[PDB]
Amino acid sequence: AMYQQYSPKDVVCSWNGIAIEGFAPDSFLRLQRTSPLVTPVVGAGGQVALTRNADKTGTIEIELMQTSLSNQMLSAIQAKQDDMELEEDISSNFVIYDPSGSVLATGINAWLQELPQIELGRDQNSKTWIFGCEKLDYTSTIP
Amino acid sequence: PIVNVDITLNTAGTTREGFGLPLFLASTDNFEERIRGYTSLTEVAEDFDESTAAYKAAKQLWSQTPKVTQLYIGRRTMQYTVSIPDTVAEGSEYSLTVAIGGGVSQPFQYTAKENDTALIVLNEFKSQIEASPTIKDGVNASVTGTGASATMIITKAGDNDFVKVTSITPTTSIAATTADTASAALASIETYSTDWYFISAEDRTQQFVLAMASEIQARKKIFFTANADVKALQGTDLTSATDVPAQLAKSKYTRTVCLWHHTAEFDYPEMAYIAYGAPYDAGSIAWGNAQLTGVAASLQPANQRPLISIQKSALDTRSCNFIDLDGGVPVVRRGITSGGEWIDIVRGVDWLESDLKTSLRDLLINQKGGKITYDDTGITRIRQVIETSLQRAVNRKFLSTYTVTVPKASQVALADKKARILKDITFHGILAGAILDVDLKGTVA
Repeated sequence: AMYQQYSPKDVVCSWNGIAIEGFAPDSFLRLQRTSPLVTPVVGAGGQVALTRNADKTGTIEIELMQTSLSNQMLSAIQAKQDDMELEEDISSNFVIYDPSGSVLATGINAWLQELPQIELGRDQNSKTWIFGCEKLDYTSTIP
Repeated sequence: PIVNVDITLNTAGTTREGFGLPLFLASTDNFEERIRGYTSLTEVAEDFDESTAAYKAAKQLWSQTPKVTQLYIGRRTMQYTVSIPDTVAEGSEYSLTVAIGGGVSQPFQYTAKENDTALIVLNEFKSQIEASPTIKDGVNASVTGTGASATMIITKAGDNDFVKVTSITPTTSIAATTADTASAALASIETYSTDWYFISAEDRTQQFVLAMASEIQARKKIFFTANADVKALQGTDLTSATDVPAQLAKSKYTRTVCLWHHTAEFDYPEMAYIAYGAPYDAGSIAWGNAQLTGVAASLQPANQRPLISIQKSALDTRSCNFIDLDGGVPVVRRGITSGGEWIDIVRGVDWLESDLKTSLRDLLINQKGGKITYDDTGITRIRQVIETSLQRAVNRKFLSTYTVTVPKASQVALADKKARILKDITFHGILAGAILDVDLKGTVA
């Protein structure tokens, strides 16, 4: 009859031991796998053979308010990570706590990919951070 | 000098850092402290001679392809029983030199003569020691003697934890024996440091080994031991066997590893087995099919030939370890602890804890600027760090999957929030096995 309520104030995203707080007014999280699950190859005679793709990589895009503090805590993290050697790990699990079940995925071995594009104006423009993933696991409540 | 170049004719050795460091509880008071670390065999040789058990264990440890960064040597509290068997005037009957802790020596001189028996001279030595004001505070004396026998037992009394009464000259018939159970030795060792993982002991008595394993099982460390009891090879029914390797299996001590080798007592081969997996990251290694350099197969006590299949079956039934001879290559087999648990599984479980503890301590210490509020955000950060540690475990090919369940902020009682503590977090993991044996068939037609 009625599905679960979706409260965006209860959604908490945490990466690298810090919590990313302060979300853009309109859209603040986007998870997408870089490749489809299967790609069917249709022969000239009409026969179909599936090709089950082996790439589970996804990209996580998160938007924060222009003046949010997290924007200046991820910048410091990125600056510290740049100075690191190659042998040190620069990735950690991207954890999303959503009691509504609206989100399905947790980023496995997520890493920072793109810095936000800074834009200033008479109005406020959000900053869009982009994260990678090793395997964007879609979990389910149903066992 | 612009370029300082030194060329030596010594072969290069490789040192690797793994999880855990070995500790060897000896029975020698060469040093005054309880635990002293050594970084090579040469450093061990500076305080120990080639005939000491500690030097033998160190030599066995450092005969592997990696090096094992450091080795800790533990000292047991040892008592002394001074005897006399002679009783002849004064001559010298002296030079006891009860050292005691701190650094005092206060040696001893010729006690007496004139119809004086070992009882009289030993009682005089006890009285002289009690008279001196640098040793009576921390050293206790007890002249049981019981007539001619004349047993003069000395031991540490108070704060002074070091006692050494070595005496030159045939005049004094000193002895040196350990006077602590497994509990006393372990408590004394842990009072000094607790950053060691592998533990092995010089003492090979059945009672001490059994108690030591019993007390290790309650802790987060692994006890490595060796044995050369023939009765271990004879029986196959467990209830029937009552030797050291047997009761360990009977008691199900998952935290002890027993390796049956014919060179027990005299030598300590389990140190090489420790060094096999010590310098490698815990969980990613398979302790089963191990090749040890310089260690021969488990020879038979009588004919000095490798064991027959029946004896190996008996040892397997006792959940021990033996150095099998596969086609002429001496390989440690079954890599298992007394109790059926794989060594790598136990070490990996201990390492996971050490890693979860380290990661959460890193999160919870570096919060100098502010605080981690008890709302959902703090719980989410803690859960993320836990999941990161578990993913570190998975990437090592120790685990396969994992689930983490954390409580909501509204389901935590006020009693907990007051004590600023977070409880009842649960996580699960699924291991990934390793292959150690192959089953084969054949047709040929």
